[PDB]
Amino acid sequence: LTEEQRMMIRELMDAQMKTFDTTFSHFKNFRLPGVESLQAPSREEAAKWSQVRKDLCSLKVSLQLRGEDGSVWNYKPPADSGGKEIFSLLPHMADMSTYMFKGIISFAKVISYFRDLPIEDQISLLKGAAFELCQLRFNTVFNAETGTWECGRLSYCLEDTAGGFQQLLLEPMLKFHYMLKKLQLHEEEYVLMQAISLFSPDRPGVLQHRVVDQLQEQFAITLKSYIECNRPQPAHRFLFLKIMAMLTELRSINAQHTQRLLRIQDIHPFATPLMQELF
Amino acid sequence: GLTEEQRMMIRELMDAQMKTFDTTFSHFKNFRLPGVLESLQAPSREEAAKWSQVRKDLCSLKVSLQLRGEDGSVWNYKPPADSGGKEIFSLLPHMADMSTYMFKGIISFAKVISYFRDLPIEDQISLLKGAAFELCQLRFNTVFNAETGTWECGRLSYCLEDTAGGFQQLLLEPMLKFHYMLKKLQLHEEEYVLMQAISLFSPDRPGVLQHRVVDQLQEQFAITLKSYIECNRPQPAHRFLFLKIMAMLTELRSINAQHTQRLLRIQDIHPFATPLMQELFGI
Amino acid sequence: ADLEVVAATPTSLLISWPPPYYVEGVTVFRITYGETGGNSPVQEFTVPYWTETATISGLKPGVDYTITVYAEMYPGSPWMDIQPISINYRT
Amino acid sequence: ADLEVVAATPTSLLISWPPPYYVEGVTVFRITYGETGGNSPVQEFTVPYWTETATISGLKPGVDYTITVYAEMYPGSPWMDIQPISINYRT
Ligand SMILES: CC(C)[C@@H](NC(=O)CC1CC1)C(=O)N1CC[C@](O)(c2ccc(Cl)cc2)C(C)(C)C1
Ligand SMILES: CC(C)[C@@H](NC(=O)CC1CC1)C(=O)N1CC[C@](O)(c2ccc(Cl)cc2)C(C)(C)C1
Repeated sequence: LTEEQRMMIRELMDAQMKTFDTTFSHFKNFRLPGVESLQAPSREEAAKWSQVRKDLCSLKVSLQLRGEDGSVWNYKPPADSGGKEIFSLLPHMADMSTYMFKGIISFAKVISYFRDLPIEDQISLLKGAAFELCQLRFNTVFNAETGTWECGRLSYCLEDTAGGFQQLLLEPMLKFHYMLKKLQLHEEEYVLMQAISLFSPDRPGVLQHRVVDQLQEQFAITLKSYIECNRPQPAHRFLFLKIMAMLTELRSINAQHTQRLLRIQDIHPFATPLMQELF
Repeated sequence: GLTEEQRMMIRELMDAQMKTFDTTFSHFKNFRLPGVLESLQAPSREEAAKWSQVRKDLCSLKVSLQLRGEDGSVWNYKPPADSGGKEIFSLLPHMADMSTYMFKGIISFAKVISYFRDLPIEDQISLLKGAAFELCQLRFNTVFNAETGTWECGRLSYCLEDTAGGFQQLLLEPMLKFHYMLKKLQLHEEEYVLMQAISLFSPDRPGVLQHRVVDQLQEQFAITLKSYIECNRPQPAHRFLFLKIMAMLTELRSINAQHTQRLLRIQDIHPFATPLMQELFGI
Repeated sequence: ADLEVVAATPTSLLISWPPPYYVEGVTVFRITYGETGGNSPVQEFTVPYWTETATISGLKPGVDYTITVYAEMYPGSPWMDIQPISINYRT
Repeated sequence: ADLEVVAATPTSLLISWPPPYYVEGVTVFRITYGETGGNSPVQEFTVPYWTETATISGLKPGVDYTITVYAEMYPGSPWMDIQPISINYRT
């Protein structure tokens, strides 16, 4: 592996370590359910409610909060009923995305090839890759056997459908975590994957297209090379292309997500000022 | 048949229950919860355990809290494993608020009954100070589910933790053997309330000045109870029921003693009792 | 003889109320206290009908607090009369 | 150098701050508000380093409030200097 590639990984790895708290020990003062939008009878053009329900039900999770003392507080969300009930966990998730976003921005800011870029293009990359970077980080704490995101004191475990697994993987977001987990990537791979997602020229708002596309290509080669050096090449020949395809799906999940969020925000403003500034 | 003055007593007692016992617990609100914003750990004296004794009384009565929300959500607390001590008291500030809600309703119960207001203040104070815990435990048994080991209190649910242990260890604790044995009896609403009256009007209680005036009332309700069983239950199989119920109240009086003692040891470590618990309890 | 403050330190208070004419039947006395200006969330506790004295603790020094006593009747007759008795104290 | 109130109703506010000096340094801006006298529990929210304007809503009419902006650095160099900028308004 070449010395400039080695130098990039070293940097990217340091940014992860400096900006990703795998323990979530500093995620505090978050809202909890039973601790927001008024139900509809009226309506005719909602309709809009049925679509939001159809996007949200597939991503139903239960919250488990372990206490220092040893106690375990556990929330089981309501079944769909009519409305409102479906959003009980979204104000907590807003605070969860906000914690995650601070760390993502911090990640980018640490990397040299990010500060060097112009402000107008810095703004464009973080506005477009924040969701993706955060989803990659979430996958690192994901347990595919139990369907849980282990976030230190917090734990978010997907609800049964049966339905699923047939219904479960029909939702792109979950097929992603499950398929990405299967790959069993190194810390080096997840962070390179994070770099390639960050420095994406295709993103709306990017003025200096050439300057960014050359960086994406660099990390992409750095990734492809790493696999050719640190993994037994016969079986792990097709891994680079698999990872690259996952990032294409991650870009399309991001699209699907921005769309789902606008429909959610149309019913009630759940998004925090930081979430707003990024979306 | 049951005589008109006995009929009149039951009618009164039943009305007091209806007026003062909320089986839904819908007005028990603003209660404290664990992990929601008590005594500092002992590192590590000679004359404590006491700590080990308190631990030995509390572990046998370990329950988990389940809070159903209107919307349909279910918040569920699993208490810590013992560690020592501090962990052991996580649920006691909630239970203080639970006893306080229960006590209001008990006092209200007594106040409704004619043969209670008629009594002198100094003797009213003595009966409620002595029977509040017992009346409340009888009321708790009404919402007990012996199959699941749960006290179903409307939105709230308190389910006993696994002994492992087993049922051998479970019933070795007088308090639980009581709920389980009292449940088995499958008493009528009339029986639970008569049982409540006999426990309330107990002359033996410390502080009672007008001993005869109270003992005559206990005897009345006792006959009213014994008579009810002889009228509304098939006498061959239900012959021995009155004596069984009477024995349960003797055990309830001794559980009360054991409890007052356990509470003083708990209070010696940290003051958990609310002002109403203190006055009803000797403070 | 209102409500009155029997004795007080800048942290604790002793309150007395005359034990009025309806005990038959009042069941409990809801006693409240909070810093006379609104902002703090109002504190409350109950005591049995037979009590004429109560303690209010943890107060802040040289602060204006408001105290109120609510009589709670057993279901059926008052004495459809109440009022809550009140007093304001500086520690 | 200073934080100002661009426009305000008795319920809402528009705030502006001139953008250091730094960044590289700063990930996000922690913006705080609460009625200046103590009692109310202080409110906060963050905005990205590239923002010069923010909105503060749900305020009470005619009421002395306190606003503060904290700059949060990415791990490694400031600019080891900070200070938080402050202002007071009554709607
Ligand atoms: C992976 C997916 C199941 C899920 N994770 C979780 O349930 C918990 C685990 C990651 C911590 C997730 O990350 N999301 C992404 C965030 C979300 O889109 C949303 C968040 C906040 C607001 Cl205001 C509106 C919409 C969601 C609808 C919550 C789905
Ligand atoms: C029957 C027994 C298991 C139990 N019930 C419960 O756990 C669930 C309630 C709904 C029925 C119970 O009634 N008790 C009685 C009360 C208690 O003694 C206590 C309360 C408050 C304080 Cl400050 C100190 C002590 C206790 C140690 C909590 C044990």
